[PDB]
Amino acid sequence: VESFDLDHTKVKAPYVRLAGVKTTPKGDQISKYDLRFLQPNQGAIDPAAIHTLEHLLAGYMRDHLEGVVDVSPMGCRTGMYMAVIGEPDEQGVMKAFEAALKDTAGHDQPIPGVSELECGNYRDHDLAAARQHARDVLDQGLKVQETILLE
Amino acid sequence: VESFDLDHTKVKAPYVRLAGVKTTPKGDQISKYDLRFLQPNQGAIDPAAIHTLEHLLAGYMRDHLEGVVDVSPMGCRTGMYMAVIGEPDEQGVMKAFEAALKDTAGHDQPIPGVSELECGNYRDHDLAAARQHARDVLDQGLKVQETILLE
Ligand SMILES: [Zn+2]
Ligand SMILES: [Zn+2]
Repeated sequence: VESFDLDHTKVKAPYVRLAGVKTTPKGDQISKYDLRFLQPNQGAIDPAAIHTLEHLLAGYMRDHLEGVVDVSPMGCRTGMYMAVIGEPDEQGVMKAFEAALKDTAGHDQPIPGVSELECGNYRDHDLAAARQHARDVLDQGLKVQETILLE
Repeated sequence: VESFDLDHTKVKAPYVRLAGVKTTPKGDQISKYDLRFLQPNQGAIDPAAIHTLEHLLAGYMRDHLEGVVDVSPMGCRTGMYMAVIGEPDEQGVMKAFEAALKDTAGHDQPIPGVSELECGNYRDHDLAAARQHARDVLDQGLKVQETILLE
């Protein structure tokens, strides 16, 4: 329940998907979401670009969604992972993500927090590619993806 | 408080560091930790290797630490990020991380979950490099790193 056993060949990117739910000791719920940009195993986002997307979405997701724990790039680089304090709400996360991506696509200012003081690899960034990935997702159109379990 | 404003030029990798604390509506605490392998801006872990480390630590951290929400690679690729349900406990996370790294360094079996069904980029893995990064951290020696705030 904390991490659904997803069949990666059956999903349709881009999408938002509830990936698991963890209940805290006092009864609160931590919802985990799979924010998929690319189709699994059909290519990956460049390290620089996903790093920049991390910098931009960290802030833009919080402008549109409450209770965000963190937004992290997935090791597979086809999307972002995000934990949110609150009961599952795929529709609300989808709308927040869509709004955050519009902010990212239209981000023509310096990348926030890029320096040796605030960033662990300040030289590895790509705004242009980050913005274009946001645009591609919006062009294709997002949807809530159901979890197809493996056998 | 949910994300301390760290001065990246003052830390000493490798280390474990409480990076922030988020309190849930019912009063539980979600502790966030910075598991730093490399010194900020002195190099990065290859995408394949960090992806494999993600696969291995997801399981090995849970063998040694309760309440783990998720273990994710940082966009800067100098370490891993992890959220844990529970009050701050840097010492306990350090010991868990050390034990998990010994499991990783000694992992000579197939990488878990590597296939088109269970992984979003199954072709991008590097066990050898993953294991060597675990060994390097253990050789250098871990310590709990205090957060030096920026000005
Ligand atoms: Zn950064
Ligand atoms: Zn994977």
